Amino acid sequence: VQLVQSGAEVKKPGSSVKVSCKASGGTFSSYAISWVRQAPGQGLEWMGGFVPISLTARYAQKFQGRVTMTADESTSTAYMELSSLRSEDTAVYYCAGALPRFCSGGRCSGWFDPWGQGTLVTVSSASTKGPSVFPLAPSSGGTAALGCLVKDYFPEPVTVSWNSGALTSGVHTFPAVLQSSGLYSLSSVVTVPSSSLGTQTYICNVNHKPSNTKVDKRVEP
Amino acid sequence: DIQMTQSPSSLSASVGDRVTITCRAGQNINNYLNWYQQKPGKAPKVLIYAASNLQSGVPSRFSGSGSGTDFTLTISSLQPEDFATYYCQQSHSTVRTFGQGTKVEIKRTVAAPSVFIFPPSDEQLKSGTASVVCLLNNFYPREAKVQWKVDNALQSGNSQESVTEQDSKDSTYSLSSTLTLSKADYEKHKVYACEVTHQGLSSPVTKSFNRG
Repeated sequence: VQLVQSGAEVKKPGSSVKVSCKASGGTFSSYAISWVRQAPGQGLEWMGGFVPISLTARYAQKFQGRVTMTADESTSTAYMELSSLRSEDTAVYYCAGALPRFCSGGRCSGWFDPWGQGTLVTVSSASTKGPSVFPLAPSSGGTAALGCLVKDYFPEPVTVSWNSGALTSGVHTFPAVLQSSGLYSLSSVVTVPSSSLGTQTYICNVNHKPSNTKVDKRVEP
Repeated sequence: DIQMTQSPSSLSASVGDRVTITCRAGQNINNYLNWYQQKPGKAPKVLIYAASNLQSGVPSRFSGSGSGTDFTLTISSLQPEDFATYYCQQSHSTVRTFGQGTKVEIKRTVAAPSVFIFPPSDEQLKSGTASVVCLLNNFYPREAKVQWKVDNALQSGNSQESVTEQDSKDSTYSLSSTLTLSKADYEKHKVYACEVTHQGLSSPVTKSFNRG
């Protein structure tokens, strides 16, 4: 049983965002999904869940009057809407299944088992900018290093794969750092034997979904 | 809201050594305490639910203990793949509350970095700005100093650094130092060098290149 969440988005301060979470495995009630947020490198905050005897929503005090949770049972997806956005609300928002166990009097004391991959909501007034991808070309032992440089983008979520997922060993994609221009920049490197330069073509795959920008920039000597 | 005070905020130990994490609750939460592990980048996975019961699939070294308010997550011999952040959470009250979280690091033997330098690509140069990258691959411990020298002129305030999370299998770090100059500043000097200092190196190594 799996839960798949919507994509990363950018909302301007004062607007509202609606995240989706779909149960795509065994039989799963969307009314059993709860929501937990994780501000950047800052631990978890519970937002709300559904009380199973009345199927009415209960929200943490921090979000009451700003959060609305809903659940469509045939669609088997659950929604979380967060309004009046401020900068503190920049976070990764997780949906988690709260299947009932250790119940008493219509209330259950179970855990969160299946977690979604989490959607990253960035609030800001800055415009979405696409990345420019540049090659880091090679030139001890017999090992050599190559890489791609993903530069000058916003917001943060950027994914990098090598050889369209083929290359998995020895790859290091570094955390993106915020430049003085307010745009992000990161590097993705991987080490390879020197033998395979020319006799193997290395291509990195950068995806910056907020700007709808996929790029494959071939790295060679 | 039930205060959940977790300790310590961070810890580090050798592979094989025993670690414990603490979670004390405001008032009696009976047995309804759960432990989650979040490896860097992924969502938290349930690890131990209802204080003591281990969720199958998780190794035997992990273990839960407690009742009432004082709870302890013990892992018996910590492995490299246990680098993660661990959270306690109570399921007694309707308003679920979490612990502060505990980052777990692994201490290992020293390992010298492999160092690579990368000049700016011809296409980036065509757009006014030029960045030079130095790479420190698979080194432990984290502490390392990289210095940039343009024509032996030691730079400052024009570089930034990224460092990866601890590797889940070899427990090393990797570091990227990106030196950004204006294209004009780049074409006025010829020699570019990256000097890295570390505990695994008898004396500093510098990787360098000339522009041609």
